[PDB]
Amino acid sequence: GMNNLQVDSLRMCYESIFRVFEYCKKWATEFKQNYSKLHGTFIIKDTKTTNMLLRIDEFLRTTPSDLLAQRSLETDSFERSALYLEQCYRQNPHDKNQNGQLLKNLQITYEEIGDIDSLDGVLRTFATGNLVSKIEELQYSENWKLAQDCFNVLGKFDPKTTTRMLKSMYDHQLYSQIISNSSFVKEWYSIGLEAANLEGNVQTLKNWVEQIESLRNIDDREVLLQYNIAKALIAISNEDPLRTQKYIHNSFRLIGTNFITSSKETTLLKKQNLLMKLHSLY
Amino acid sequence: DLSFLSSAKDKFEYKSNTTILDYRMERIGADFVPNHYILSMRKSFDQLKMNEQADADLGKTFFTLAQLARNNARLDIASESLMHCLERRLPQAELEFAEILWKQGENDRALKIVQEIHEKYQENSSVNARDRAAVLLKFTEWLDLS
Amino acid sequence: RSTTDLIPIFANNLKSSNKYVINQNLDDIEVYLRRKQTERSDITLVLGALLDTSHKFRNLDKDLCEKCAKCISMIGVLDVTKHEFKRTTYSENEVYDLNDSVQTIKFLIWVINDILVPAFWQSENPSKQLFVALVI
Amino acid sequence: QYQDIFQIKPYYSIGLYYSRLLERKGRFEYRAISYFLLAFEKNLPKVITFWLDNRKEMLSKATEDICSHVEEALQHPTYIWYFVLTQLLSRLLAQIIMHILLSLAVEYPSHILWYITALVNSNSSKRVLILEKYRQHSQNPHDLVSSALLTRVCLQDVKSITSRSGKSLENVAPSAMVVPVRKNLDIISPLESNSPFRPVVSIIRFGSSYKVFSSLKKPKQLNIIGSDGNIYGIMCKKEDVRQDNQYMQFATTMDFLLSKDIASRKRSLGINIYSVLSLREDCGILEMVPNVVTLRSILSTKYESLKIKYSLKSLHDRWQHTAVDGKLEFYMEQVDKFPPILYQWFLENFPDPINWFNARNTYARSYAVMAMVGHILGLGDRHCENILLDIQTGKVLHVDFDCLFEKGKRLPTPNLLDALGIIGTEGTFKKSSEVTLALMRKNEVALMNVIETIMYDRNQKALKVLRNKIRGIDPQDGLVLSVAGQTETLIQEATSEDNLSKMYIGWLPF
Repeated sequence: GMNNLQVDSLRMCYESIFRVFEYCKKWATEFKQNYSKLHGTFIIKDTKTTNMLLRIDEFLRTTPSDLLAQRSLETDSFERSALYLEQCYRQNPHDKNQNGQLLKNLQITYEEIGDIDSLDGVLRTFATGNLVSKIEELQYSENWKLAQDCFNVLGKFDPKTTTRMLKSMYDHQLYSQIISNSSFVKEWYSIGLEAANLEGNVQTLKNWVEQIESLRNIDDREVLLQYNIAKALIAISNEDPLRTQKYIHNSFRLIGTNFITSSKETTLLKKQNLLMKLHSLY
Repeated sequence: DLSFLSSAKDKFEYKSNTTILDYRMERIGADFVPNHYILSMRKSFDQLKMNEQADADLGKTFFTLAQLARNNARLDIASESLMHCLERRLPQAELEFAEILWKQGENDRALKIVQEIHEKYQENSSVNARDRAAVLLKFTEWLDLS
Repeated sequence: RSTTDLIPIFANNLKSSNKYVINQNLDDIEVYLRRKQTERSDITLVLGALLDTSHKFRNLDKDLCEKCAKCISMIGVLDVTKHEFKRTTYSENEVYDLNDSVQTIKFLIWVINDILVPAFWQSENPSKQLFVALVI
Repeated sequence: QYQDIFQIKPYYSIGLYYSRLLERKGRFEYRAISYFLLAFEKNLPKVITFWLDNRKEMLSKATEDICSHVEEALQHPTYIWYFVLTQLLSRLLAQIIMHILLSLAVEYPSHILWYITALVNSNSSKRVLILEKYRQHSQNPHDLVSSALLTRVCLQDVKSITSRSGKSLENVAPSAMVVPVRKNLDIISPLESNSPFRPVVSIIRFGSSYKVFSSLKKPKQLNIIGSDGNIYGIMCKKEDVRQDNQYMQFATTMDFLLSKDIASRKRSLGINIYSVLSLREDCGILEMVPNVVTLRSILSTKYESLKIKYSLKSLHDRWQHTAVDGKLEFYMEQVDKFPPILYQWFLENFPDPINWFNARNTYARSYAVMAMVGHILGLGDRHCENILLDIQTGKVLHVDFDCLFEKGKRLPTPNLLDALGIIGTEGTFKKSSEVTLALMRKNEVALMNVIETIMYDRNQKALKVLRNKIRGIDPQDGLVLSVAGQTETLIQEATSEDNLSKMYIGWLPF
């Protein structure tokens, strides 16, 4: 019935489960180097009984398929949102349909961490998809340009591929293009407005402001940051240092609430984007 | 050829017209620029009519154009059209784009792909394979001089 | 002023868990870095703590994390490989409440010192502190 | 090309430099010598190979060459040569190169006697346990005098240490691990500098040698534990000190291996560093890193009873069981019959996975660093414990080998494959091998002056190969296998697949 509320309680139970799982790893590592110091790492009836006890506790591994369901909870925590999913595919299924359905989340695990070395190191290594998919995946590799060509013209000539268009294009950092691409649907705005600011023209960025603010009720977390970023850059080009402070402060109040996130969680070089627009703001 | 192509409506006088233009194209001199312009004209000519006949040909046509385009260095239309021709999914609509990834300094990854394509061509599953033996030959001289 | 690299003071006063203490510490941090860096010229953990500051205050007290964000923007964006000291692990600390009664002692004292201390210290709870007295 | 360049040290940047492209078209030898030397100070192996080597004319033009040595020393700070100095000082036993026997004390007189004593640890190979050797033995008292005008307390330890090494050749009473805190330790190290500067004279010393002084391993061992300070590890065992080629080259190449801001350290594929300096041509104890694990015993423990446990105990015996197809099945089967049941190592040893990545994003680095300059290594095979699948810290460091010793031809593992990556060592072929092959940057003298010299010692063509590698790395597979092609080619070169099947049954492949 409940969604996030139920999931919070389930994650508290999974925190206790993780505590228990990590407990034995913390435990037996001490145990067997204590038994090795007593001349008998595993050469002891009690040591074997301890290993059997650990096996009994681990018997809540409980159908590694059920462990697959638990990984399928797909924790915001990337690390073991990998680990057991790793296990789920690692030795166990090697089954074409199981393998294919897992390949989806394997790419999402690489996306969770950030670094996508396995996009071509595992997915394209196993040739997941057709030639169209191969061409799209090839983009990050030293081939990115003509692929961008086609992946642009198709967007001209199926809107959901248009968002992928803007994403890859923007990913070539070529804001000086997307300013032109379709300046004359929603996910595209994050792409577009950024260029609309970055190129810096008091006339097109007026237009992007006009386009954004006309929307019903954005209510959305992404676009509002860049909107603040922009609606600052009317005053600077019109010389009112009072209000620019107000808008950039409101930029803080936004960035400091929603996009700002958990404490550490494995994220270092990918935080940059979020923190570095902040730096330049300053 | 165009004014003809809007004077031949039936799929026999237009179909014959296809052979007519097919010979007509011979004289154009080996120079790319001309072939480019004429093929561009007939390609606009299709989608204008949206009927089965050149419906089932325009991708092959653009491909014919890209052939000259890359024997004299431009892949713009090659990729700008491969996607199109895959709706009609030629038996070359794969190996020659392999080839265009191949003419650049790129050889190796296109090579993994066309070794898969050499498996797919022993697995010819197709016509008597002389023309289709030429493509397997085409991958043959990848490794012939790798 | 003679005290040079005095980051750990920020480390400890940002480890402090209360609104007014962190506010006074943090605005001090700002006023600090503004002049200090206008002049010329550890740096990691101020941001490291500010992360938690915002994160806890990401469901409470917008303004807290606001000032946090302002100062960190003031700070910078920290190239990854050089100067990154995010933790690696914690203490489940197999301590053998089982045999080796000496390690049973270790186990018990570990239980206390781990969390029971600030719990016995920072908690705003009369009765639990009564349990604290008794079972401590 | 040099004259105004030192304004763009310019003392001689013109005269023969007028021909600074003469090779592109000893007077000019020495010209290049001085030029490449001072190529950075008015803001290669050539001299290092001319130490032992028209003739009258060039020798006349070698007068400035054989003379400008101390000129450069005084003019230069003046520590660039000190690395090669130490590298030769591990085996210390044209006046510009003829003045080098006393250079060990020369490094001491003007500057750090601490790093000088560090080199003296290497010279203790002869001091403890030749016309240059006897000269150094005599001048050691003169060296202490020059340092003066506790010096003997920094030089009298060689007698007791040699006595200990001999007694080892000959558990506590024979050793009596002694000598509390002094100049240095068994902790030979980089001695870092600028390229703070006090590191050049690194002062890792020994607080108290552990009095156990015993290990007794299968081959040779007598080690100790930490009784001295923050951390340590050493074993005064029996082994020829000649292998330190790889050891010094690795610590040195760590430099360019960490050259550029993020352009050589993001992936930063890394393996190992520590220095060493033995007491005899057949024994010594030095520093290292922690978390020691036993590869062969681990292979035994992978699947113990009648299973993936290592069955290559007859490596010295089944070497004659090498065969084409029978041993093809044998070794390919042994691949599964010694499969990688050690894939637990990291993930389970680094649970909650916050730990798995915590050292696994460096395990990616390291097991990409398995192939810094790999396929040209051409060394010997891995018998039992060669690799070190250490834990608590991701790394890899092969055990000692030599170059081109096959004898059954041995050459021209699968357990490393399936476990690795996440489901196979697929990323290990390419993912960061790119960098591991994307080297290419400014080593234009590194590989030659250090590693090419080392390979020559242990055993423009190399420079053309270096240039090809450089340009090919930058371009889309240059003209031949030069980028991703090179990565895959090197992987396949090191791993001829059915050769693992058709493998010498001594090692029982994987």
